Amino acid sequence: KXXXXXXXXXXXXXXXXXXXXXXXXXXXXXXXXXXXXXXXXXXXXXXXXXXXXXXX
Amino acid sequence: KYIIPTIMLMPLTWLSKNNMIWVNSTAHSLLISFTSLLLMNQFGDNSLNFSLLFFSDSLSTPLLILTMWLLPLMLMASQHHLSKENLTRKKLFITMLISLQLFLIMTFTAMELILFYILFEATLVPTLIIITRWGNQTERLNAGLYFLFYTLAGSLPLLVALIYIQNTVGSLNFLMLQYWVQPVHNSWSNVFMWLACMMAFMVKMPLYGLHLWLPKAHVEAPIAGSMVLAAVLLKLGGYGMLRITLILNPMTDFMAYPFIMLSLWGMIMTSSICLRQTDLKSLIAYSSVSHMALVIVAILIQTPWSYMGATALMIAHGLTSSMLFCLANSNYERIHSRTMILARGLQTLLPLMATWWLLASLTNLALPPTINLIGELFVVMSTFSWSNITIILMGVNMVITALYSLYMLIMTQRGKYTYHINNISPSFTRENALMSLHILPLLLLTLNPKIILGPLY
Repeated sequence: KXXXXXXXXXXXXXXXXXXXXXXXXXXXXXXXXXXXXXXXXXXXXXXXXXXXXXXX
Repeated sequence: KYIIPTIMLMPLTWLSKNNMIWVNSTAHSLLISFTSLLLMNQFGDNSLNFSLLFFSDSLSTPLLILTMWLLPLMLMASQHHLSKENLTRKKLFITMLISLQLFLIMTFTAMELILFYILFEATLVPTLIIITRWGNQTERLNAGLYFLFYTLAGSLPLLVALIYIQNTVGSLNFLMLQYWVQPVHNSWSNVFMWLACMMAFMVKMPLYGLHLWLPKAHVEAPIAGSMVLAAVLLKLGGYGMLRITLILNPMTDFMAYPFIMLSLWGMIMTSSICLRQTDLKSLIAYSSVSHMALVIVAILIQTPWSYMGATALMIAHGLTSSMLFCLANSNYERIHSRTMILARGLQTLLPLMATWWLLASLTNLALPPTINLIGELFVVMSTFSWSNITIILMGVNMVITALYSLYMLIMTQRGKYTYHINNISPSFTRENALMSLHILPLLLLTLNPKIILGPLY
């Protein structure tokens, strides 16, 4: 019969997509990003006049 | 201008040859003390800042001049002592005076409270080494340990007090910046904040309670008698009460009320003991309590008149009690005892020193206007405006201020000394020269006391 094939070695993991079904890529379990990210600014500090300590 | 040439005195004594040392330390100190009366005296209506806040200007402190006056004077009487021991021991205990003068210049000049604190306690370390060593009698440790565990017990509460002010109200720094300071609302949490600021300047400025720090340090002599004058410099060195009470807590005077009365009884009872006391150095030690107690009373009243006498008394006491200790030292190196009764005889044995004994004792009394009358009189006048009952107690103190010094005279003005055979040479040039360098500045302040008594004068 034509319904016969040998495995020989290994499957090696094959990749094929021919159905998709609503694409479905982004779902996961996440609901909240939680304040996105903390506020950060870059401008480069000059020198700052006088030290914060008592003796300067 | 003042720091750096004072620091250059440190390599001077170490680099100079073994035969000299004392000549270089005395001569170079005298020329630096000249420049203090040359530059510091210039001021306007409100005294303008010197430079950056490393060391600042003087607003109401010509007391720096007194430290510059004792800058060579402490080196004079310390010649008879220390001379027997090694050259390295000499070089160390001359530089410990220079280190004392280095920190003492820093205390009065620098207009601060945070950095002032780490110079106020920093003066205790060099004096500790001086007092504990070279003690003629025993119980050096019963005065050395007493020197720290009284002052540091009261001054360490400044760390929790001063930092608490700057964390809430801007910053302490210049004091000239301190207009940010708001009046105290009088709360129970603010009670211990005021007490912590006071207690540091309640130990060095001797009351009746916690006063025992002072007489123990004076009786047990550090070196001869000229290092005792450094302990006199620490009484006036606690001048921060002039700065804290005026600025940090001006509305607070309700808590001052019991502390005036505690210093008021440190006038009658401190003078009573100083009558039957046997030690000659102790008689100056208890007289130094009463004169500085007059300043304590004056500060807590906060009237503009009291400060005029308070600042004058700081200079008045610093050159008169130190003069008295030099007279005690001039008998200590001849008789070798602090006993008053044993060492008895002036004019018959000590001819020219007896006149110096007079002028020093008369300054404890109210002489024709020198500085001691000027200093005391404003306080008596300020107390009457405070409360009318005061001069009934203050007048009794005026009776025993005679007994403070006339009892010193009577027990020295007697032609006896039958047991004694020593003290042949009355004064070896410098011995009387010490006494002249103490009284002649007071005689020059008769003509110009405006330079001495000046908190906005």
